[PDB]
Amino acid sequence: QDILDLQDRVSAVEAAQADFVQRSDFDALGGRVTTVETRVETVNNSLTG
Amino acid sequence: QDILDLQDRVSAVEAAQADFVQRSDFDALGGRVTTVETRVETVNNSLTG
Amino acid sequence: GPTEGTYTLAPQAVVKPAGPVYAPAGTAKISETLGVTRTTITLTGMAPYAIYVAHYHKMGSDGPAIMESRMIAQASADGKVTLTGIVPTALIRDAAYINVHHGRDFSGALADSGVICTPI
Amino acid sequence: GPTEGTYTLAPQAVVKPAGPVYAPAGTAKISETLGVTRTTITLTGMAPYAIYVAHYHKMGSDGPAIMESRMIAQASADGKVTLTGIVPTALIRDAAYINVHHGRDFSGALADSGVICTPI
Amino acid sequence: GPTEGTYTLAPQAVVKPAGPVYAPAGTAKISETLGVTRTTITLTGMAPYAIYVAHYHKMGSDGPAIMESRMIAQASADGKVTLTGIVPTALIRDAAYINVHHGRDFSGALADSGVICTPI
Repeated sequence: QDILDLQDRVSAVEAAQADFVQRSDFDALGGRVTTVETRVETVNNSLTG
Repeated sequence: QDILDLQDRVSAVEAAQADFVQRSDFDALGGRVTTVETRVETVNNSLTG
Repeated sequence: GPTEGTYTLAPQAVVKPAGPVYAPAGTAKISETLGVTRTTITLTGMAPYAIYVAHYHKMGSDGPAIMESRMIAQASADGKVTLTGIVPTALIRDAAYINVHHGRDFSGALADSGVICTPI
Repeated sequence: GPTEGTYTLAPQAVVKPAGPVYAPAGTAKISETLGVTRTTITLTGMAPYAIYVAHYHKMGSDGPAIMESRMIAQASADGKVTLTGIVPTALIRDAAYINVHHGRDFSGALADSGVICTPI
Repeated sequence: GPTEGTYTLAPQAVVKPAGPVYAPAGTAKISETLGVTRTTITLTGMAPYAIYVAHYHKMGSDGPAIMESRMIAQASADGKVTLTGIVPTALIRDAAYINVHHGRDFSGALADSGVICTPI
């Protein structure tokens, strides 16, 4: 019955996995977002002073 | 022995894949972050001048 | 012989900043005498040019602030604020944390809600 | 004096900005008299001390500003700006919308391309 | 009397930025005469009203800077900064690239570390 109707379902999700994102990749971006978040406030405060 | 104890393990990871993220999706956001990074500096420099 | 060379310039790629690193840090010296308190908060690594209102927040974190303790000052060109204030002891009774904030104006105002805080 | 004290600082966990919240709202009110039109628009929740140039843009949303309908003002300190103006009703006969923009300077060009807009 | 009107306003979604555009471009002019060197770095598409301190950085490519070629001037209103300056050729020796930076004030100082640059 299950001759091999799963050999396809393996590579099936594997193709989508080849794309998606990456933990480190996303994390690097979060650090930059935090740095810019602090930088905006620093610029605002210095210029307001 | 392996009657079909993998037919489940296929859809198993496929469910998690249906969520996660997307290359293009993440990339679009990275470009916006870069634009904000440049814009903060531009605003700071113009106002400081 | 006016040796002249004309060169087009490239738009670069590395534009990291050059100046005070916003890394808040400092100490406090609350000194009681004969019913009066003199508080000196010397901070370094702050915003280069910014007003830094600091007062005593009571326990409750949120909590009210005994605004009869607002110490106001601006920073230098490296980020060094020196807050100084005179407050009756009976006023600062039941205070919990000296919270430093950012000042929208030299009249005070809490732009930020706690960039640095010390338990008293 | 008789009592001292020394406390090193700790920069909290999260610092939250206070003051006005950028929530643009508005209230346009036209009153077209004999070949003339007065327009008093009250914008609350805007940017604390910003410029707010406002015009009547023709159809073509998108389309050209009737530049002879410019109204300019500042938003106080909480983001409250009031725009008033007077323009013959013949020039604004094809206005389709009143687009409010931000300003670069007192009597000058735009810094945005439309923050808030009402359809007419 | 006159026809009235009182539309409620509506925030727009894509409040796109307007005004000039940040694209550092430029052309340098290293005219050299008897023993002095006048250099006209004309830059365009820069930051509207910013300071642009530019000098000659020696081989080192972050290296040391012959500061005795500082040119400080401001960027007009559309980013049209025009730097000029005289320096004895003897001091220039071993300079490899004319780096353009942003400034913190007309008194020199360094804000950005290399917005635009060219070899020689």
